[PDB]
Amino acid sequence: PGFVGIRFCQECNNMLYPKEDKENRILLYACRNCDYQQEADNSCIYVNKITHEVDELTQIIADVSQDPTLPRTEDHPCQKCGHKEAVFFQSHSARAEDAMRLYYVCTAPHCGHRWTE
Amino acid sequence: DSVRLKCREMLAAALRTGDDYIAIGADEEELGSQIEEAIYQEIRNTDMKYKNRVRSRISNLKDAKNPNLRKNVNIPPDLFARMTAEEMASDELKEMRKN
Amino acid sequence: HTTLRKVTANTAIYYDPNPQSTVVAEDQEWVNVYYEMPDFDVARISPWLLRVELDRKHMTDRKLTMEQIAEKINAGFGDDLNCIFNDDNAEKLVLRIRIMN
Ligand SMILES: [Zn+2]
Ligand SMILES: [Zn+2]
Repeated sequence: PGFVGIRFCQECNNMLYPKEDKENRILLYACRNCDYQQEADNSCIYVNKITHEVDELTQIIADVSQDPTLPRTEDHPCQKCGHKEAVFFQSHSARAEDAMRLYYVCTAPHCGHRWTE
Repeated sequence: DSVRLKCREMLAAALRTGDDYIAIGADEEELGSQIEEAIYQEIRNTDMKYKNRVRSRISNLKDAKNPNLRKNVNIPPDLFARMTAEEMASDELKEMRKN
Repeated sequence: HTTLRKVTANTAIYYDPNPQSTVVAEDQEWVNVYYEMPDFDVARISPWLLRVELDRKHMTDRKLTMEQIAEKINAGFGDDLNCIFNDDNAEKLVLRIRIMN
Protein backbone atom coordinates (compact mmCIF):
# COMPACT_ATOMS: atom_id res chain seq x y z
CA PRO A 1 0.00 0.00 0.00
CA GLY A 2 2.74 2.55 0.81
CA PHE A 3 2.16 6.12 1.97
CA VAL A 4 1.39 9.14 -0.23
CA GLY A 5 2.66 12.55 0.94
CA ILE A 6 2.32 16.22 0.02
CA ARG A 7 4.18 17.50 -3.04
CA PHE A 8 4.55 21.18 -3.95
CA CYS A 9 4.31 22.88 -7.31
CA GLN A 10 7.70 23.83 -8.67
CA GLU A 11 6.02 26.86 -10.26
CA CYS A 12 3.90 28.19 -7.36
CA ASN A 13 5.07 25.75 -4.63
CA ASN A 14 1.43 25.10 -3.86
CA MET A 15 0.42 21.54 -3.06
CA LEU A 16 0.21 19.08 -5.97
CA TYR A 17 -2.73 16.69 -6.33
CA PRO A 18 -3.26 13.45 -8.27
CA LYS A 19 -5.12 13.41 -11.59
CA GLU A 20 -5.83 10.49 -13.91
CA ASP A 21 -4.63 10.40 -17.51
CA LYS A 22 -8.14 10.05 -18.94
CA GLU A 23 -6.66 8.84 -22.26
CA ASN A 24 -3.73 6.58 -21.40
CA ARG A 25 -5.64 5.53 -18.20
CA ILE A 26 -2.67 6.35 -15.84
CA LEU A 27 -2.09 8.56 -12.79
CA LEU A 28 -0.86 12.16 -12.94
CA TYR A 29 0.11 14.79 -10.33
CA ALA A 30 -1.02 18.33 -11.07
CA CYS A 31 -0.96 21.74 -9.40
CA ARG A 32 -4.47 23.05 -8.78
CA ASN A 33 -3.42 26.55 -9.82
CA CYS A 34 -1.03 26.50 -12.75
CA ASP A 35 -1.10 23.65 -15.24
CA TYR A 36 2.14 22.43 -13.73
CA GLN A 37 1.95 18.66 -13.95
CA GLN A 38 3.93 15.44 -13.65
CA GLU A 39 3.34 11.68 -13.77
CA ALA A 40 2.53 10.01 -10.40
CA ASP A 41 4.87 7.58 -8.58
CA ASN A 42 2.63 5.46 -6.29
CA SER A 43 -0.52 4.27 -8.16
CA CYS A 44 -1.99 4.63 -4.66
CA ILE A 45 -4.17 7.67 -4.15
CA TYR A 46 -4.65 7.28 -0.45
CA VAL A 47 -4.16 4.92 2.47
CA ASN A 48 -5.78 4.80 5.89
CA LYS A 49 -4.42 2.39 8.48
CA ILE A 50 -7.48 1.39 10.47
CA THR A 51 -5.44 -0.89 12.73
CA HIS A 52 -2.90 1.95 12.98
CA GLU A 53 -0.05 -0.42 12.26
CA VAL A 54 2.82 1.97 12.93
CA ASP A 55 6.63 2.07 12.98
CA GLU A 56 6.93 3.52 16.48
CA LEU A 57 10.66 3.90 15.72
CA THR A 58 9.83 6.91 13.52
CA GLN A 59 8.41 8.88 16.46
CA ILE A 60 11.00 7.58 18.93
CA ILE A 61 14.03 9.89 19.06
CA ALA A 62 17.56 9.20 20.31
CA ASP A 63 17.60 12.54 22.17
CA VAL A 64 15.56 10.85 24.93
CA SER A 65 18.64 8.76 25.78
CA GLN A 66 19.94 11.57 28.02
CA ASP A 67 16.66 12.24 29.78
CA PRO A 68 17.53 12.20 33.50
CA THR A 69 13.90 11.39 34.32
CA LEU A 70 14.07 8.10 32.41
CA PRO A 71 14.68 4.72 34.00
CA ARG A 72 17.95 3.06 33.22
CA THR A 73 18.92 -0.58 33.17
CA GLU A 74 22.31 -2.15 33.36
CA ASP A 75 20.43 -5.37 32.59
CA HIS A 76 20.05 -4.64 28.85
CA PRO A 77 23.33 -3.83 27.10
CA CYS A 78 22.89 -1.92 23.86
CA GLN A 79 22.31 -4.21 20.92
CA LYS A 80 24.30 -1.78 18.81
CA CYS A 81 27.15 -0.72 21.09
CA GLY A 82 26.72 -3.28 23.86
CA HIS A 83 26.76 -0.57 26.53
CA LYS A 84 25.15 -1.88 29.68
CA GLU A 85 23.18 1.25 30.57
CA ALA A 86 19.95 1.67 28.58
CA VAL A 87 16.82 3.76 29.17
CA PHE A 88 13.40 2.11 28.83
CA PHE A 89 9.90 3.60 28.43
CA GLN A 90 6.48 3.02 26.83
CA SER A 91 5.17 4.06 23.38
CA HIS A 92 2.81 6.99 24.08
CA SER A 93 0.67 6.74 20.92
CA ALA A 94 -3.01 5.85 21.13
CA ARG A 95 -2.71 2.35 19.66
CA ALA A 96 0.83 1.94 21.01
CA GLU A 97 -0.24 3.30 24.40
CA ASP A 98 -3.08 0.78 24.45
CA ALA A 99 -0.52 -1.93 23.70
CA MET A 100 1.73 -0.63 26.55
CA ARG A 101 4.75 -1.99 24.64
CA LEU A 102 8.23 -0.94 25.85
CA TYR A 103 11.08 0.77 23.99
CA TYR A 104 14.74 0.78 25.01
CA VAL A 105 17.44 3.32 24.16
CA CYS A 106 21.17 3.19 24.83
CA THR A 107 22.61 5.53 27.47
CA ALA A 108 25.70 6.16 25.34
CA PRO A 109 26.31 9.32 23.28
CA HIS A 110 26.27 9.23 19.47
CA CYS A 111 25.09 5.63 19.85
CA GLY A 112 21.56 6.41 21.00
CA HIS A 113 20.48 3.04 19.69
CA ARG A 114 16.75 2.55 20.22
CA TRP A 115 15.08 -0.85 20.06
CA THR A 116 12.19 -2.92 21.38
CA GLU A 117 12.39 -6.56 22.39
CA ASP B 1 -26.81 -21.23 -22.57
CA SER B 2 -23.03 -20.97 -22.89
CA VAL B 3 -22.91 -19.34 -19.43
CA ARG B 4 -23.02 -22.80 -17.86
CA LEU B 5 -20.61 -24.24 -20.44
CA LYS B 6 -17.70 -21.77 -19.90
CA CYS B 7 -17.93 -21.76 -16.10
CA ARG B 8 -17.96 -25.61 -15.92
CA GLU B 9 -15.08 -25.72 -18.41
CA MET B 10 -13.28 -23.42 -15.94
CA LEU B 11 -14.26 -25.85 -13.10
CA ALA B 12 -12.56 -28.64 -15.12
CA ALA B 13 -9.51 -26.39 -15.63
CA ALA B 14 -9.39 -25.88 -11.85
CA LEU B 15 -9.60 -29.61 -11.08
CA ARG B 16 -6.43 -30.34 -13.09
CA THR B 17 -4.15 -28.06 -11.04
CA GLY B 18 -0.95 -29.67 -9.79
CA ASP B 19 -1.53 -32.83 -11.86
CA ASP B 20 -3.27 -34.23 -8.76
CA TYR B 21 -6.04 -35.62 -10.97
CA ILE B 22 -3.35 -37.45 -12.93
CA ALA B 23 -1.60 -38.68 -9.77
CA ILE B 24 -4.93 -40.08 -8.56
CA GLY B 25 -5.85 -41.03 -12.13
CA ALA B 26 -9.35 -39.63 -12.59
CA ASP B 27 -11.09 -37.80 -15.44
CA GLU B 28 -11.82 -34.24 -14.33
CA GLU B 29 -13.89 -32.85 -17.22
CA GLU B 30 -16.82 -35.06 -16.20
CA LEU B 31 -16.27 -33.92 -12.61
CA GLY B 32 -16.37 -30.23 -13.55
CA SER B 33 -19.46 -30.58 -15.71
CA GLN B 34 -21.17 -32.47 -12.88
CA ILE B 35 -20.05 -29.94 -10.25
CA GLU B 36 -21.60 -27.08 -12.20
CA GLU B 37 -24.86 -29.04 -12.44
CA ALA B 38 -24.80 -29.83 -8.71
CA ILE B 39 -24.40 -26.10 -8.08
CA TYR B 40 -27.15 -25.11 -10.53
CA GLN B 41 -29.65 -27.66 -9.20
CA GLU B 42 -29.39 -25.82 -5.87
CA ILE B 43 -28.90 -22.30 -7.24
CA ARG B 44 -31.65 -22.81 -9.82
CA ASN B 45 -31.75 -19.50 -11.64
CA THR B 46 -30.74 -19.41 -15.29
CA ASP B 47 -28.04 -16.73 -14.92
CA MET B 48 -26.81 -18.32 -11.63
CA LYS B 49 -27.33 -15.11 -9.54
CA TYR B 50 -25.23 -16.78 -6.80
CA LYS B 51 -22.43 -18.01 -9.14
CA ASN B 52 -20.20 -17.19 -6.15
CA ARG B 53 -20.60 -20.98 -5.85
CA VAL B 54 -18.83 -21.69 -9.19
CA ARG B 55 -16.23 -18.86 -8.82
CA SER B 56 -15.36 -20.09 -5.34
CA ARG B 57 -15.23 -23.79 -6.24
CA ILE B 58 -12.81 -22.86 -9.07
CA SER B 59 -10.56 -20.83 -6.75
CA ASN B 60 -10.67 -23.31 -3.85
CA LEU B 61 -9.71 -26.15 -6.16
CA LYS B 62 -6.80 -23.80 -7.16
CA ASP B 63 -6.03 -23.06 -3.45
CA ALA B 64 -2.53 -24.50 -3.01
CA LYS B 65 -2.80 -24.77 0.80
CA ASN B 66 -5.80 -27.12 0.49
CA PRO B 67 -4.72 -29.42 -2.37
CA ASN B 68 -6.38 -32.31 -0.52
CA LEU B 69 -9.76 -30.93 -1.62
CA ARG B 70 -8.54 -31.11 -5.22
CA LYS B 71 -7.42 -34.67 -4.43
CA ASN B 72 -10.77 -35.71 -2.93
CA VAL B 73 -12.95 -35.18 -6.01
CA ASN B 74 -13.82 -39.36 -2.08
CA ILE B 75 -16.53 -36.80 -1.26
CA PRO B 76 -18.53 -36.61 -4.53
CA PRO B 77 -19.46 -33.40 -6.37
CA ASP B 78 -23.06 -33.49 -5.16
CA LEU B 79 -21.77 -32.64 -1.67
CA PHE B 80 -18.88 -30.35 -2.68
CA ALA B 81 -21.22 -27.94 -4.49
CA ARG B 82 -23.13 -27.09 -1.28
CA MET B 83 -20.39 -26.87 1.33
CA THR B 84 -20.27 -23.99 3.79
CA ALA B 85 -16.94 -22.16 4.09
CA GLU B 86 -16.68 -23.04 0.38
CA GLU B 87 -15.47 -26.50 1.44
CA MET B 88 -12.21 -25.13 2.89
CA ALA B 89 -12.99 -26.81 6.21
CA SER B 90 -10.94 -29.62 4.67
CA ASP B 91 -7.87 -27.34 4.78
CA GLU B 92 -7.76 -28.11 8.54
CA LEU B 93 -5.12 -25.42 9.10
CA LYS B 94 -7.24 -22.44 8.09
CA GLU B 95 -10.04 -24.28 9.89
CA MET B 96 -7.95 -24.43 13.08
CA ARG B 97 -7.04 -20.75 12.72
CA LYS B 98 -10.73 -19.84 12.39
CA ASN B 99 -11.57 -22.04 15.39
CA HIS C 1 -23.43 -2.89 16.35
CA THR C 2 -20.79 -3.97 13.83
CA THR C 3 -19.90 -1.67 10.93
CA LEU C 4 -17.22 -2.06 8.27
CA ARG C 5 -14.79 -0.18 10.56
CA LYS C 6 -14.72 -2.92 13.23
CA VAL C 7 -13.64 -5.71 10.83
CA THR C 8 -11.30 -3.69 8.59
CA ALA C 9 -7.54 -3.90 9.03
CA ASN C 10 -6.73 -1.05 6.66
CA THR C 11 -8.16 0.87 3.75
CA ALA C 12 -6.52 2.45 0.73
CA ILE C 13 -7.67 4.15 -2.46
CA TYR C 14 -5.75 3.26 -5.60
CA TYR C 15 -5.83 4.08 -9.27
CA ASP C 16 -6.02 0.48 -10.50
CA PRO C 17 -6.89 0.77 -14.20
CA ASN C 18 -6.46 -2.93 -14.99
CA PRO C 19 -7.20 -5.69 -12.41
CA GLN C 20 -5.55 -8.28 -14.68
CA SER C 21 -2.38 -6.26 -13.77
CA THR C 22 -3.62 -4.81 -10.48
CA VAL C 23 -1.40 -2.39 -8.56
CA VAL C 24 -1.50 -4.64 -5.47
CA ALA C 25 0.63 -7.77 -5.78
CA GLU C 26 -1.03 -9.34 -2.73
CA ASP C 27 -4.30 -9.35 -4.69
CA GLN C 28 -3.15 -10.08 -8.25
CA GLU C 29 -3.43 -13.88 -8.06
CA TRP C 30 -6.91 -13.82 -6.46
CA VAL C 31 -8.10 -10.85 -8.56
CA ASN C 32 -7.24 -13.05 -11.57
CA VAL C 33 -10.03 -15.48 -10.43
CA TYR C 34 -12.57 -12.63 -10.64
CA TYR C 35 -11.11 -11.21 -13.93
CA GLU C 36 -10.33 -14.42 -15.99
CA MET C 37 -14.15 -15.02 -16.01
CA PRO C 38 -15.63 -11.58 -15.19
CA ASP C 39 -19.33 -11.35 -14.21
CA PHE C 40 -19.15 -7.63 -15.12
CA ASP C 41 -17.88 -5.55 -18.09
CA VAL C 42 -14.32 -4.07 -17.73
CA ALA C 43 -15.90 -0.86 -19.12
CA ARG C 44 -18.17 -0.34 -15.98
CA ILE C 45 -15.42 -0.89 -13.37
CA SER C 46 -13.94 2.51 -12.56
CA PRO C 47 -10.12 2.63 -12.40
CA TRP C 48 -10.35 4.21 -8.96
CA LEU C 49 -10.16 1.48 -6.32
CA LEU C 50 -10.93 1.53 -2.61
CA ARG C 51 -9.21 -1.47 -1.05
CA VAL C 52 -10.36 -2.59 2.38
CA GLU C 53 -8.42 -5.38 4.03
CA LEU C 54 -10.10 -7.15 6.95
CA ASP C 55 -8.88 -8.64 10.20
CA ARG C 56 -9.59 -12.37 10.17
CA LYS C 57 -9.98 -12.18 13.94
CA HIS C 58 -12.78 -9.62 13.82
CA MET C 59 -14.35 -11.46 10.86
CA THR C 60 -14.13 -15.01 12.23
CA ASP C 61 -14.82 -13.84 15.80
CA ARG C 62 -18.33 -13.14 14.52
CA LYS C 63 -18.46 -15.54 11.52
CA LEU C 64 -18.59 -12.71 8.98
CA THR C 65 -18.06 -13.47 5.29
CA MET C 66 -16.83 -11.65 2.19
CA GLU C 67 -20.18 -12.43 0.52
CA GLN C 68 -22.18 -10.65 3.21
CA ILE C 69 -20.01 -7.56 3.10
CA ALA C 70 -20.21 -7.25 -0.70
CA GLU C 71 -23.97 -7.80 -0.69
CA LYS C 72 -24.43 -5.21 2.07
CA ILE C 73 -22.24 -2.59 0.41
CA ASN C 74 -23.89 -3.05 -2.98
CA ALA C 75 -27.19 -2.37 -1.27
CA GLY C 76 -26.09 0.63 0.82
CA PHE C 77 -24.85 2.65 -2.15
CA GLY C 78 -26.05 0.84 -5.26
CA ASP C 79 -25.55 0.41 -8.99
CA ASP C 80 -23.03 3.27 -8.87
CA LEU C 81 -20.72 1.15 -6.65
CA ASN C 82 -19.14 -2.16 -7.80
CA CYS C 83 -17.70 -4.43 -5.08
CA ILE C 84 -15.19 -7.31 -5.44
CA PHE C 85 -13.80 -9.40 -2.61
CA ASN C 86 -11.28 -12.15 -1.91
CA ASP C 87 -12.40 -15.73 -1.24
CA ASP C 88 -13.29 -16.64 2.36
CA ASN C 89 -10.84 -19.58 2.23
CA ALA C 90 -7.94 -17.40 1.07
CA GLU C 91 -5.29 -16.20 3.52
CA LYS C 92 -6.10 -12.48 3.26
CA LEU C 93 -9.58 -11.06 3.65
CA VAL C 94 -9.53 -8.25 1.10
CA LEU C 95 -12.29 -6.23 -0.49
CA ARG C 96 -11.94 -4.31 -3.73
CA ILE C 97 -14.60 -1.66 -4.19
CA ARG C 98 -14.86 0.26 -7.43
CA ILE C 99 -17.27 2.91 -8.61
CA MET C 100 -19.47 1.58 -11.36
CA ASN C 101 -19.49 3.73 -14.45
ZN1 LIG D 1 1.45 25.55 -9.29
ZN1 LIG E 1 24.41 1.68 22.59
